Amino acid sequence: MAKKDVIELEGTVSEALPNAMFKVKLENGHEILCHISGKLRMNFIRILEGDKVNVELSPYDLTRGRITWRKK
Repeated sequence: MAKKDVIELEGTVSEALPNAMFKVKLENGHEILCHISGKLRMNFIRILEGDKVNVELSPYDLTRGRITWRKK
């Protein structure tokens, strides 16, 4: 009733913009938009651009992803 996975990749936050979102650059040289999830939010974190993070891309559009896990 709901089969669907995602592409977990690593990316470095290149910039941080309002709306609880930020820009991330992949080692491939490309860049993608990412949004924060409610999980890492519960952990209560405050990451700042320039930090590496894991980017989760959605099969709905490899143009946007989301950060749900940043290095310790």
